[PDB]
Amino acid sequence: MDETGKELVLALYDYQEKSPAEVTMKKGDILTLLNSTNKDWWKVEVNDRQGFVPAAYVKKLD
Repeated sequence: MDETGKELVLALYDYQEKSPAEVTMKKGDILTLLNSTNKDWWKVEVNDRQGFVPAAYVKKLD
């Protein structure tokens, strides 16, 4: 429920969360970067859902 700035990213692929720590994203979704210090997992928020997603599935829009 935050502001969709904080460096935005594009969802390249359709991804399904595995655990409550991940969030589901679809190709064409604009995610907000919360933490991207990890090479494999980038913490993002979709609309309201904060979770981790594969950094390989997301790309800097900034």
